[PDB]
Order: sequence, then C-alpha cells, then structure tokens
Amino acid sequence: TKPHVNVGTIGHVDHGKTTLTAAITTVLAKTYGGAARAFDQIDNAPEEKARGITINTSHVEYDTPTRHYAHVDCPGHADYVKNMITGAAQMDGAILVVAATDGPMPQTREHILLGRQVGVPYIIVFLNKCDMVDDEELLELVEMEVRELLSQYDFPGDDTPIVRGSALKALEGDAEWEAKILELAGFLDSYIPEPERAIDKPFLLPIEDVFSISGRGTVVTGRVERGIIKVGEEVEIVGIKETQKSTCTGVEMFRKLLDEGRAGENVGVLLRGIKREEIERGQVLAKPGTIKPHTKFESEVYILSKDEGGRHTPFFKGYRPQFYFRTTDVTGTIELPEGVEMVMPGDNIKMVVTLIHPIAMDDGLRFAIREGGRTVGAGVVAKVL
Ligand SMILES: Nc1nc2c(ncn2[C@@H]2O[C@H](COP(=O)(O)OP(=O)(O)O)[C@@H](O)[C@H]2O)c(=O)[nH]1
Ligand SMILES: CCCn1nnnc1NC(=O)c1cccc(Cl)c1
Ligand SMILES: [Mg+2]
Repeated sequence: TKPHVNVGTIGHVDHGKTTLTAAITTVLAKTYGGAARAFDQIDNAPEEKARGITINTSHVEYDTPTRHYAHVDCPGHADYVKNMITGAAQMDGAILVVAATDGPMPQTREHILLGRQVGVPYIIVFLNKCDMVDDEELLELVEMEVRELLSQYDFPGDDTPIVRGSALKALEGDAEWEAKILELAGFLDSYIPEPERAIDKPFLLPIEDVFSISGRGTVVTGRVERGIIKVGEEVEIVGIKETQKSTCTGVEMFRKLLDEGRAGENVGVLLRGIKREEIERGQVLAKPGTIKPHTKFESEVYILSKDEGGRHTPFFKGYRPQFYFRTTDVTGTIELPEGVEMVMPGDNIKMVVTLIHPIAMDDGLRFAIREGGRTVGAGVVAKVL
C-alpha cells in the first residue's frame, strides 16, 4: 500500500528518545490515524536475540499520510552499538535527539560516528526539552554545535533539519508542542527520500546451489535479492575468483520455465558457457559492472560476550577467523586500530579485514565472524578498500 521506512531514535541517555517515540505514535495517531503507545510500554524494552546476540529493543510503528514507519528505540548505549551493527532492520534514517539543556554529549557523538560507520544514510535532529529553555540564543548555539558535530562525521550539518520541540509537553497534550512533533514527521516524510524497492535495484542473486541439468547445462540456484534477471540478459559471476561473464539462457521455478526471475523469488538461472567447476561457494550473479569483488575492507564489528555464547579469551593481531558473507565462510586476517593490542568478549571495534579470497561487496554489507561454525562476532563493512 505505502512505502515502508526504517527509522529510530538515537542520542545520549536521558535526552528523551523514549518520550519522543511515545509522542510520535500518540500525536500521529490522533492527527492521521494509528495506535498511540505510552512511554512506559516503549521504555520497558523487551530483550530480543538473533544468533546469540542479546539486545534490549523496542519496536513501534506509526503512519504519516504517505508513509508507514518501523521505528526502533533502545534503553542503553550498549544496545544501540549492538542494534546498529547487528540488528534486524537497517535504518533508512535516524532521529538524533539532543536535549537543549545539556547539548551534545559523548553518546551523541558515538551514535553519529556509528551511524556513519554502519551506513545510516540520513539524520534528522529533534532538539528536545525546549520547554526548559526560554533564551532563544542558547537554542541557536546548541543547534550550531550539533551541525558542527554532524559535519565532523561527513553528514551535511548545515542542511540537516533541526526541530525545536518538547517530547514531554507534546505527549501531555499541549497543541503548540504537538505541532512540533508534526513538523518532525514532515521532515521524516520530506528529507528521507522514498526507499528504492528491491525490484528497482540492479540484479543480484547469491548462489546457494549448483547443478548440471541434462541437456541444458549449469544451473545456479538462490533467492533473487534485488532486481530482475530476464532470459537473454548478460550477467557477471563475482567473488572468490576473477569475475566471469555469461548469458542467462533460462529461469526455472520448480518445474515452470519463466522468461524472468524477480526479487524475492527462489529460482534457478541457466548460464551459457559455464561449467559446474567454475562456480564456487560465496559467489553472486550480478547485473554486469554493478558490484565489484574486494578482499580488504574497514568494518565496525561487535564481538559476542561469554554469555552470548562467544569466546572466553581475547584475540590479538594474528587472529584469522571465518568471515561469513551471505552463504559461506571466508578466512581473513585483521588489523587493529592504533593503541589496541587486544579485543575482549563484548567489545566493539573498528577493524580492517583482509580476506584470502575476494567477495562481492558494497559498503553496508553485513557479516558474521565464526570459529569452526559457531558465531563469535558480527559486523558491517564501513568502507571497501
Ligand atoms: N522538560 C522536559 N523533560 C523531558 C522531555 N522529554 C523527556 N523528558 C524527561 O527526561 C527524562 C528522560 O527521558 P527519556 O525519554 O527516558 O530519555 P531517553 O533516556 O533518551 O529514553 C524523563 O524524566 C522525561 O520525562 C521534554 O521535552 N521536556
Ligand atoms: C566460541 C568458539 C570460539 N571459542 N570458544 N572458546 N574459545 C574459543 N576460541 C579459542 O579458544 C582460540 C583458540 C586458539 C587460538 C585462538 Cl586466537 C582462540
Ligand atoms: Mg530510553
């Protein structure tokens, strides 16, 4: 029906993220329709687990006239680290809450940095607790600080919408402040562009399996992540070895022959001129020249704690774990940031990885870190090298 957008509140503890979330649901419900949620519901964050990693996360939903929002909110800075690196949803945009009284604080900076590292494309600022501040000059100063901070991490500080509001007053029914929640909603609508639907993006299919079908040749199977592959189209085979070219000479689903395969569908793609031996675990079919193989990259990683089922001991420079991208492990070596000799269970670090075989990747690609099958960490490619 409507574009689905992933958003969430970020910023320092006690600046009013949870209150703002409650106020957004409430104000949009009574204006546009929906179900209002209350501070104490959202504040009481349920614990969720995905492959060992425990995160206290609250999920709410709200609607504007044109868009539907899945909105994430977390109690602790520890959860934001985990959620941003390894969480289910990747954010299309974040709302940075900064309390007008305090101004920018350490976690304000950390979340902006993390935002950049994990590829959070857009940030909008809600300048909160403006009911506690009457001197307009001070609001301007706090705003300028935030704009500066955002620019430091390559966000367009000068151009980022900043809304002067009060989450509490708006949650309590003050129409004058509820108007500011609506201004924020407008910026979500207007400033975060409509998310590209997978079908519209360049074709990509991670290869899960391979067969030689009698009287046709080599078929590669998987789910179409993005785009459309049609019979006759050229495709590249990227990863593990030098990229290969071929033509799609068929798309099968179960027993039905199709002229194309679309994002979301599990299909078998027949490849002209390609042997079964020329297909390796970890490769993707891609629209020619739309995704490149890389061996070395910069990453933000979270290392599982003892409790989460991770390592007991810490690792050092000479650590060579399995890096799980899409379908398969690939061994790699690491380089740690200056003045770091060690990494403990539960730490998160910037980490430069060098893979032994290349993998098709762009910035934003998620991965797990494994030791003989068992997940010991998780991460996201921050910059390809
Ligand atoms: N005066 C005022 N207080 C607020 C506002 N928003 C939140 N608070 C208060 O700040 C405290 C922390 O808010 P909370 O939403 O829990 O912050 P979080 O730690 O970022 O989730 C609570 O006592 C709120 O009532 C506001 O706009 N004005
Ligand atoms: C949870 C699975 C990994 N795991 N779990 N418990 N310990 C480990 N890893 C190691 O012991 C280890 C052994 C030799 C060298 C190094 Cl660098 C690390
Ligand atoms: Mg909170």
